[PDB]
Amino acid sequence: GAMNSSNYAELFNNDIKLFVDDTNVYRVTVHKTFEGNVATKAINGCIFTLNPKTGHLFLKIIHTSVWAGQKRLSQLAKWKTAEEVSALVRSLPKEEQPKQIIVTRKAMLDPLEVHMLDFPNIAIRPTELRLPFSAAMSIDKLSDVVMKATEPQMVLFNIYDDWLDRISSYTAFSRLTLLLRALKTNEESAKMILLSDPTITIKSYHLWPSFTDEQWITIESQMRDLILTEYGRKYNV
Amino acid sequence: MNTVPFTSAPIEVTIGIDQYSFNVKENQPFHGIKDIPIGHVHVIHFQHADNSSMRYGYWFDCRMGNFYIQYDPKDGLYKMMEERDGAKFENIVHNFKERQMMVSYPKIDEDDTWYNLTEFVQMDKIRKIVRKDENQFSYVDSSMTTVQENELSDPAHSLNYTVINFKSREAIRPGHEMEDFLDKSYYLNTVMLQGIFKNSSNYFGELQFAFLNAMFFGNYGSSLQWHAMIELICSSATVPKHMLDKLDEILYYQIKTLPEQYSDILLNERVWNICLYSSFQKNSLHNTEKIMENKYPELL
Ligand SMILES: NCC(=O)N1CCc2sccc2C1
Ligand SMILES: NCC(=O)N1CCc2sccc2C1
Repeated sequence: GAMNSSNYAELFNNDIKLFVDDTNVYRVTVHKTFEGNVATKAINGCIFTLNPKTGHLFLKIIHTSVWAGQKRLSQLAKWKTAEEVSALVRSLPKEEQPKQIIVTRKAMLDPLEVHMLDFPNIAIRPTELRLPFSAAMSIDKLSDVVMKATEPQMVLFNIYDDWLDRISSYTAFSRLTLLLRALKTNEESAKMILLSDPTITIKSYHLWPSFTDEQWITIESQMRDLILTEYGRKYNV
Repeated sequence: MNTVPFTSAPIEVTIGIDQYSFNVKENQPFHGIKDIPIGHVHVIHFQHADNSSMRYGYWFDCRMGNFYIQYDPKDGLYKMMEERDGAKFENIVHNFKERQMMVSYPKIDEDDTWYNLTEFVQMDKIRKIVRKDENQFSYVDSSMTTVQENELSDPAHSLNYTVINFKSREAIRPGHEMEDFLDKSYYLNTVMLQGIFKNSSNYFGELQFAFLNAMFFGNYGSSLQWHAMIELICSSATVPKHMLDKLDEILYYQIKTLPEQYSDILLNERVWNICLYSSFQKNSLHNTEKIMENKYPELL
């Protein structure tokens, strides 16, 4: 069934699973026309498909050309997402294929289910969690590769950098979701927190700074402050 | 005009014959129904006074044999049987008519309801949905499950309706996933109509049979079949214009005949609101939409 706080440890067991987020697949800017009407201009987007146990982010870049001449784009985006996820699964060796795919928005269930009719034994599931994966385009290196793409392209990232060398996948996912929740509630503050100290750097092959265990506790603490505050500044409490 | 005689009526029972129903008291001197119109299928059905559980009955066509009803005290129900000796049967029926022990099929002459509900229903097709080939007539009751139901437990006693499933490989062409799921014309016109049913008369025949089994026996699997067959047409952007015109008429008379006090269970809100207000054919069912709005504006 659906995924929630009750069955939260299942994410880190040994059954292969992928989260799919489609929030950033169809992205637009809205603007005025010379005639004073309103139009949209599409910009590049991405499918966010993540193995929560390993940190494996399969980032499929959706180039604006995929929309040319198409109608009902927000609906097509969901089916485009499902077609790409199905293609990804088919490209993996049988022993790497997921046993479950969890979608972050329920509108993806039927499109993905239909594209995966050939995989009766892969479970397609929703979730009751409010996962902050939409903030993925607030990660600078991810945003940069999406916006520079001139054609469809799949980019492979580890969203945990090297963390699994020191921490478990439960703790890494918890840190990720904390960082992304912060970025989503106050991007400017979140980012000031992460790069305030010039001496801490991001390795060329990493997404996040190289923080000591001790510096992560301070960082993680600073992110929880932000999320509480901005909830006051937003709820006057 | 043909006759379904009864040997006797040993247990108090409500008897229905097509859309009409009448009560018979325990051991009342009842010997059947006469004046049954030739040229249509018919259904004779039963609800015992003691046990309102299990409505059951028999689909039959008097052109295909001489049939009578006889209570079986071992199995505890009124059983349809065929009499092969034609001279024996005529003589029995003639004696019961002379003593006036049979009620009369009360067909108002202006009344086309039963024709409009069974227009496309054939006994030969009924018999393939209801398998029991040593009999010319077909038993149905409230509890019988459908083939697709058993896929989600006795096959001999199943209703073998055509399985329809919108998220299936039969329904969805590789590479046309979005197209075929949002517009089911392929599945309607090519898979089902051309492939399985051959023509729309056979499709409409199964649809009408499913509704009647839902309405007369409260057969839940039949109600699911009826709604699915409606939904597949309403969800197809491309449907022959004659099929849409006939569908509107079919559904009109089904909605018209439905008991008001059963509409809450026999009608699926989601299907009807989608078919009438969201689907490709939202504008194609004028008679059906008008009677639904005047008779069940609540459901909507
Ligand atoms: N340590 C290897 C690693 O992290 N990878 C490589 C394989 C894949 S597939 C998607 C992302 C990645 C990231
Ligand atoms: N429902 C009233 C009633 O008792 N009726 C009318 C219907 C039929 S059909 C044959 C006899 C009867 C007797």
